[PDB]
Amino acid sequence: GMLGGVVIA
Amino acid sequence: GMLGGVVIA
Amino acid sequence: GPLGMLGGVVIA
Amino acid sequence: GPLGMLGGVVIA
Amino acid sequence: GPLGMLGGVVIA
Amino acid sequence: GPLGMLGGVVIA
Amino acid sequence: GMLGGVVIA
Amino acid sequence: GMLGGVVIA
Amino acid sequence: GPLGMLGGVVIA
Amino acid sequence: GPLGMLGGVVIA
Amino acid sequence: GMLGGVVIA
Amino acid sequence: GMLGGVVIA
Amino acid sequence: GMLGGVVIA
Amino acid sequence: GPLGMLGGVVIA
Amino acid sequence: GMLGGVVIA
Amino acid sequence: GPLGMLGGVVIA
Amino acid sequence: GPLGMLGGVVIA
Amino acid sequence: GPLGMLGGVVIA
Amino acid sequence: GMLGGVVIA
Amino acid sequence: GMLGGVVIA
Amino acid sequence: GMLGGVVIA
Amino acid sequence: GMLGGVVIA
Amino acid sequence: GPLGMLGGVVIA
Amino acid sequence: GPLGMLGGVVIA
Amino acid sequence: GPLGMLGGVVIA
Amino acid sequence: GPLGMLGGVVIA
Amino acid sequence: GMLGGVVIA
Amino acid sequence: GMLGGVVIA
Amino acid sequence: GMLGGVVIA
Amino acid sequence: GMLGGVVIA
Amino acid sequence: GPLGMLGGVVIA
Amino acid sequence: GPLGMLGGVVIA
Amino acid sequence: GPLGMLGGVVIA
Amino acid sequence: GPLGMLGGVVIA
Amino acid sequence: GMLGGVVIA
Amino acid sequence: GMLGGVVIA
Amino acid sequence: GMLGGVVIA
Amino acid sequence: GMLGGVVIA
Amino acid sequence: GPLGMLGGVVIA
Amino acid sequence: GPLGMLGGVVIA
Amino acid sequence: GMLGGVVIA
Amino acid sequence: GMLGGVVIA
Amino acid sequence: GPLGMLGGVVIA
Amino acid sequence: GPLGMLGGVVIA
Amino acid sequence: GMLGGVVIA
Amino acid sequence: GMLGGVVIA
Amino acid sequence: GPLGMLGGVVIA
Amino acid sequence: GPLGMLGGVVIA
Amino acid sequence: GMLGGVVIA
Amino acid sequence: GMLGGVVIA
Amino acid sequence: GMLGGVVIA
Amino acid sequence: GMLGGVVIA
Repeated sequence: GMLGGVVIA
Repeated sequence: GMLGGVVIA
Repeated sequence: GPLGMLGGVVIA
Repeated sequence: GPLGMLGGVVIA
Repeated sequence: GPLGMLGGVVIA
Repeated sequence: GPLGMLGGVVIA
Repeated sequence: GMLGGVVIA
Repeated sequence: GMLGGVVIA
Repeated sequence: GPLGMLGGVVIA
Repeated sequence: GPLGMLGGVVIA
Repeated sequence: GMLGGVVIA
Repeated sequence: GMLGGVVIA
Repeated sequence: GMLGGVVIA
Repeated sequence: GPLGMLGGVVIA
Repeated sequence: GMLGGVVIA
Repeated sequence: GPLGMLGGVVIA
Repeated sequence: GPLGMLGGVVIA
Repeated sequence: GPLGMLGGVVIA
Repeated sequence: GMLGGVVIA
Repeated sequence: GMLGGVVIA
Repeated sequence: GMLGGVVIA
Repeated sequence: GMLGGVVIA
Repeated sequence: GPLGMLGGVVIA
Repeated sequence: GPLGMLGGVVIA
Repeated sequence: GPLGMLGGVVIA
Repeated sequence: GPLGMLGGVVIA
Repeated sequence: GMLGGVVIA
Repeated sequence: GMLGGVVIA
Repeated sequence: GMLGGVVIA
Repeated sequence: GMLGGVVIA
Repeated sequence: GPLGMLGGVVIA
Repeated sequence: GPLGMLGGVVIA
Repeated sequence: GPLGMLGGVVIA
Repeated sequence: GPLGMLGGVVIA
Repeated sequence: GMLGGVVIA
Repeated sequence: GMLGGVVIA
Repeated sequence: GMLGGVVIA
Repeated sequence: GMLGGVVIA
Repeated sequence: GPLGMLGGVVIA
Repeated sequence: GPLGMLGGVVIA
Repeated sequence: GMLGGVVIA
Repeated sequence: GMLGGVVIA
Repeated sequence: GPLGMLGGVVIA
Repeated sequence: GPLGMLGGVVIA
Repeated sequence: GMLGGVVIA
Repeated sequence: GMLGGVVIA
Repeated sequence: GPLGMLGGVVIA
Repeated sequence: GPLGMLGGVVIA
Repeated sequence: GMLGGVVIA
Repeated sequence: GMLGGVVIA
Repeated sequence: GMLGGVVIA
Repeated sequence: GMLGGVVIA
């Protein structure tokens, strides 16, 4: 649907 | 659908 | 220094 | 110094 | 043994 | 033995 | 399938 | 399939 | 984002 | 983004 | 004597 | 004596 | 509809 | 100095 | 619809 | 100095 | 918006 | 918007 | 005599 | 005599 | 619909 | 629809 | 000095 | 000095 | 509007 | 609007 | 001596 | 001596 | 109906 | 109807 | 000097 | 000097 | 309207 | 309207 | 000596 | 000596 | 009816 | 009816 | 001199 | 001299 | 007779 | 007779 | 008899 | 009799 | 000498 | 000498 | 990956 | 990858 | 051996 | 041996 | 004496 | 004496 964002550190 | 962005560090 | 991370923004 | 990261912005 | 490093994976 | 590192996985 | 730090098949 | 830091087939 | 303020450091 | 302010550093 | 720094915000 | 720096924001 | 604005920092 | 943030204004 | 503006920093 | 951010204004 | 007043700073 | 006033700084 | 500054408003 | 500055408004 | 004015500061 | 004015500063 | 703000006047 | 802001006047 | 009166300022 | 009166400023 | 100012209204 | 100013209204 | 005047100061 | 004047100062 | 403000007069 | 403001006069 | 009278001012 | 009178000012 | 002023109405 | 002013109405 | 005069001052 | 005069000053 | 104000006179 | 203000006179 | 705001006879 | 704002006879 | 008016007298 | 008016007299 | 409203010598 | 509104010598 | 910070080491 | 920070090392 | 902020062996 | 902020062996 | 290192972060 | 190193970050 809608995905804001992904942060993998 | 819609993906804002991805940050992989 | 300061470390900032933002994945993404969806404006719909 | 300061480290900033932003993936992307979608304006729809 | 082997030394393998993977930062990350995002699958769309 | 092997040394493997995975930062993360997000599956969409 | 399989995923992880170390995956021995 | 398979994924990870080290993948031994 | 993060906001960091440091005055100074004296290494004597 | 991140905002870092450092006055100064004296290494004596 | 010794002064590291001054920040005026 | 010694002064590192001054920031005027 | 109507959106004024967006500030991202 | 002073920091001011306004997102937006809608006058319908 | 109507969007005023977007600031990205 | 002073920092001011405004996203947008809509006058319908 | 924000209103800031500083008279002065003497670093002696 | 933001309004900032600083008189002066003396670094002596 | 050391005076930093004066603001008159 | 050291005067940083004067603001008149 | 009567609006005098708007001040944004 | 009557609007006098808008000031943005 | 003096600071004055008036939004608006509707004389109907 | 003096600062004055008026949005608008509607004389209907 | 606002009315502000200041006679004078002496910085000796 | 706003009315501001200042006689004078002396910086000796 | 020293006089700042005079407002006569 | 020293006089800043005079406003006569 | 009737209105003499308006002063906006 | 009737309006004498408006002064915007 | 003297300050006089009068809105208006309606002579019907 | 003197300051006089009059909106208006309606002589009906 | 308002009536104002001032004789004189001596600044010495 | 408003009536204002001032005789004189001596700045010495 | 010193006379500020005189008002005779 | 010094006379500011005179107002005779 | 009758109105003699009006003085606005 | 009748109105003599009006003085606006 | 004298300061006289007469509004009006109605003689029917 | 005298300051006289007469609005008006109605003689029917 | 005499009629006025100020009547000096 | 006499009629006015100031009537001096 | 006579009609005399004196507003005032100041003797310095 | 006579009608005399004197507004005022100042003697310095 | 003599002064006043009415002075009759 | 003599002064006033009416002075009759 | 890992975030490692080492100040220093003195080997004497 | 890893983020490593080493200040310094003194070997004597 | 090994030395560092991050030491992966 | 090994030394560091992060030591993975 | 001896100082190994300093990290400002 | 001796100083190894400094990191300003």
